[PDB]
Amino acid sequence: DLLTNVAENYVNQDLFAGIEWRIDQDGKPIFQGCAGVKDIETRTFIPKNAIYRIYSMTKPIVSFLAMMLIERGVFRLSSPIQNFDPRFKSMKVIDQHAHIEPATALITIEHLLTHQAGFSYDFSLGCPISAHYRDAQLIEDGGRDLTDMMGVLAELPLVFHPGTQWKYSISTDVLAHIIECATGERVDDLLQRLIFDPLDMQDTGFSLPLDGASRLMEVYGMRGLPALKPAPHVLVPADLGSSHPTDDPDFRRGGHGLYSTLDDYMAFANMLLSGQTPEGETLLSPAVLKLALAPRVHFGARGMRINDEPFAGYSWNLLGRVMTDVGAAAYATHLGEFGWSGAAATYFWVDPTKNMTGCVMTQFLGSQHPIGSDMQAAAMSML
Amino acid sequence: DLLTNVAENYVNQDLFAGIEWRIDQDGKPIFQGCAGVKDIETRTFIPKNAIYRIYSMTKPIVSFLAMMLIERGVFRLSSPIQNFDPRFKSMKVIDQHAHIEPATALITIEHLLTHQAGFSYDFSLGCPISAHYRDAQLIEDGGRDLTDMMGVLAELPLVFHPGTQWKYSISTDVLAHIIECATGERVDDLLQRLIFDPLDMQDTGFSLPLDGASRLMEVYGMRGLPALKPAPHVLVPADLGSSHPTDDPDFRRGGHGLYSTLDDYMAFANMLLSGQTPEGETLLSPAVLKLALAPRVHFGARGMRINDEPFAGYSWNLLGRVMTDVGAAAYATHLGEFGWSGAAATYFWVDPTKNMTGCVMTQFLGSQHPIGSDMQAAAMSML
Amino acid sequence: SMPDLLTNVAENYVNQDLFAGIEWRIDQDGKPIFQGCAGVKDIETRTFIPKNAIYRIYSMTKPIVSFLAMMLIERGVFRLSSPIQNFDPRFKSMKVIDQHAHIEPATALITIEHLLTHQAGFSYDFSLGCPISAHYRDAQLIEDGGRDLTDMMGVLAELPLVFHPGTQWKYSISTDVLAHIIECATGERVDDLLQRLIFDPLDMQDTGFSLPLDGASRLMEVYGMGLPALKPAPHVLVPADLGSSHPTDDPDFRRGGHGLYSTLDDYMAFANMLLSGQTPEGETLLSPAVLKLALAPRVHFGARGMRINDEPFAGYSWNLLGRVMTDVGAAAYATHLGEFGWSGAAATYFWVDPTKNMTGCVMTQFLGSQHPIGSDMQAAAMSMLG
Repeated sequence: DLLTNVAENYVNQDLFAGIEWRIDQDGKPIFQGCAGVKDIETRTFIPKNAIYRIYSMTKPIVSFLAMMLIERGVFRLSSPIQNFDPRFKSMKVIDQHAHIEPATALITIEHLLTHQAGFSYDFSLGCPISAHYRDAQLIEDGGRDLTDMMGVLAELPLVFHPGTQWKYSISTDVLAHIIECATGERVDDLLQRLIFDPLDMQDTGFSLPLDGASRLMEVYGMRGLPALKPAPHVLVPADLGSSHPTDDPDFRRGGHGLYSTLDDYMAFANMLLSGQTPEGETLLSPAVLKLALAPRVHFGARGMRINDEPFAGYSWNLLGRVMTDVGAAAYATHLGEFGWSGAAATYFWVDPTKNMTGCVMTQFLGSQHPIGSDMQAAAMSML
Repeated sequence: DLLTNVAENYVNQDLFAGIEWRIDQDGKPIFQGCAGVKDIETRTFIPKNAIYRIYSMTKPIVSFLAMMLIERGVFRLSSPIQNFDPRFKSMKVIDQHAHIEPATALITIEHLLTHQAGFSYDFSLGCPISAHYRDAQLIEDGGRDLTDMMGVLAELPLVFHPGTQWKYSISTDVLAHIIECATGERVDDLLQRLIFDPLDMQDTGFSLPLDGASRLMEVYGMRGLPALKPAPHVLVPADLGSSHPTDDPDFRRGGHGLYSTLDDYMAFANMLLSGQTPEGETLLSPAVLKLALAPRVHFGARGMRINDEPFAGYSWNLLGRVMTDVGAAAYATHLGEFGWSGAAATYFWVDPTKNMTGCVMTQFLGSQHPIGSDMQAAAMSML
Repeated sequence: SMPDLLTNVAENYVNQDLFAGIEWRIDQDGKPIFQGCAGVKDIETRTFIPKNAIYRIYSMTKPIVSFLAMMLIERGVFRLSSPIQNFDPRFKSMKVIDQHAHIEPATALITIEHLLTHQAGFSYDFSLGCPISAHYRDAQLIEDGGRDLTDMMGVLAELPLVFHPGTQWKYSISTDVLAHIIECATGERVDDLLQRLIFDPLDMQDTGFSLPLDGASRLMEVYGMGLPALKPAPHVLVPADLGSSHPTDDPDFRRGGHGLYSTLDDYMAFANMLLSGQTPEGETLLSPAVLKLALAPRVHFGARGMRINDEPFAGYSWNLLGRVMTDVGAAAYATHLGEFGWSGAAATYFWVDPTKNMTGCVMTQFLGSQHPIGSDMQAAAMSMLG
């Protein structure tokens, strides 16, 4: 049981407080377990249906919603976002030499899904614009309505011309906002109706369930001025400020902010093998699922990198990473394996060749240890 | 019987003293033979279970051990080696113009396995650093403990920045050393427990078996100042100095130094078809075996070259060569054929499309004749 | 009203225990304007610097042998375009080696011009990281000073070059090859040719490959610390061991790139001559046209600039005799456009500055110096001369 050995070693080395995992094949669990505790302060065991802040594992969910709306004719990949919110007309582009000029291409829905729109992120080290994101408190000010956040973002320059480069970004939040503009509905309501309810994901949302406080896992880690070197990997509770409220009824985002559980996320992951619920209700057609999963952004010498961290052998599709060269991969995988991960070290994968899904839930910000990939590798090796 | 014709012609032309070969399919011998003698001085026949110095056929064995340790979570491909031995912190890089500068990337386990770490080799002709390797007697001083050898090597510059180029190298010795650092065990003990014993390779090791002296094949050839032109290919016994002891209990390396037999090496080769022992015990999972065999280093105009000798149509994986273009190949093969070879002209291959393995054992240093490839070609043509 | 910065530099170097003894002279219009000495002959006994003190000038031999070659060109013995294989067939069918162990036939013939410009593809025994210098060291090309020049050349000729002739620049043993080819072309010895054509006309009575008869007591001690070092040895005044590279009394010892003994006074006679091509009495050693041909910038450098063992010569190009300043805005120390000259491994240095009708030479003996005394003294003189 390599999975247990990895998780237990991580717990025993005081690197993670508590870890849960499940690996399914053909929609049924084949490996599963937990190690550690909910919180090191009281050493409470990991609760039944423990709740995690999934951070950027919000992105494949919101991206999937966008694909559903494309299928239903709300907009299309080539739709210019300015057609839905004119605040995104007349974008400018800044460079590392202080040069600003008008954007020479319009931002599209596809650009948002592929992180080729030119947006950045508040915590991006060395970025020509991230200081201005931090000044604006785009991520920090969680209490600010999504619609208002976007108005502030829209006034800032991009860091390249849309379509011309790749940089992991706040574009998924822009996407959630554009979905609201296009549909006349709220993104949280849309997610509930179109994805969560059909998949019985009753613990997933931007606010805690009413009985959720005792189920919320503690979050650790020291990781907004971007650090020049990682903070020591030590288990001290993280201060989230006002970035991530537990009970704000209007809090909603595209790139982060969801609470979920291992069981709920596995329901989502398993659905991505087919585009159907376990009962056989279609959420997304096979054709649009193929469109969403096909490698869409390919990388040069440096490969795919986020804050200079590598994703070896991965390309980008409309939902997240996709393995396109096993001979370049840094850990066990198969061609076509796809998925994503979150800032607090949550990780999942879908491996179509093996009809396999996997998810690892933990809560550590700024991890110096790739727990998610270590667990995927362990699971792959146990097949 | 093309194999016999090739081997007998080589013996009859006074080019090799003695040659043994075996080709298996589905784990059973289909072609096998021997030609010549153990030694030309006494013309003793090749003994039962004759012992050979396999030189760099040590590398796929130690590389396979590394893959096993990766699977078991000891380290990962992306692990910086300086985390295990800080003597490898702050590496420098030298060029052919006498310029030295700090390395701009850390050496990883993957770099060691792929010969992309920037190390060189003592006998490398024209190398900006090989003179310093020879001065340090890195290969020559076999009596020096691996751990101490590494301390001397660590103080020398690399010949390129890690990850940026390929050069066949002493990196497999570094890998054996880093395995020792990571596990707290000796590499020879690890090989014995994890590979040799499960595969019944009882004649393989860094020292001769107690009854091994009469079974050791004589080594010939004139081939440490790198020669500008090959020495004549003549059968004179080779002087190994103190590079390759027969009975030193602490002698252990990663890139050379093993004694083995035809039968033992075929057990290893056959195992590489599946990752299992003949009984069905898993040594390495199918997933990590795939990761290890996938083409990982691709070559430009000159193709893969070692001391300017070509390996036409071959790419490099984590264990050795792998055939990636039959239309570029210089001798009969199939896509995916893989394996390696040693300095005394030992050679093996594994051909997954044909469930085929082959090994040629002989002892000649500095051969002007590609006996290994000639025998592979003969075997391929006999299918 | 400028103070004597030259004496200050030299005295500071001696007082800091960095150099044992230093002499210098700066001339303008062929007459001394600044001169001095600091320190001693040897720190062991603190014997004073003798009058007419003798120095091993190492590669300050190169401009002298190069000048001889230009005289022989003027006189019709050979030309810049002459293939050297026409004079010594051992240099036919050269090969080229690279850093990837690849060897192939040379695709261009080595010419006299290639030897003078270090574009022939030769290297040097002490070249760090060089694809061939290990073979030079194995062959003891520089170390075996007792081997006749002609015989050393036979050994060198069998080794590969490190680039195709004419295609790159690398400072090299090519000046030794030049001295050898001079002997082949003339049927005379290079030491005899230097004596008759240069030394005697310029009254350089103390310059040659062996010590003068009264030379032993006048020889300055050499200080400083095989396998090229990966970092400089500490700069410390310990006497240097020269092995058998630089004999004092071998009658057949002669080279092109090193090996001469000389004095400050003799070297200044040579340097002053380079302002005009004439002796002080007006004998023409080299016509103005061929002198111009010899001094014109001939090799230009890219990014990285001119480098030897990765040490920079900032703003310098190469002409047929040595360095020439081609961009004062790239220069790392005071100079004028067209300033030229060379230096030796024991930290001897000279320059000629046609814009100021100025010449300067610093003589000292330190191998492996970590302090650029020659350039410091040039900069001082430049600052003193308006």
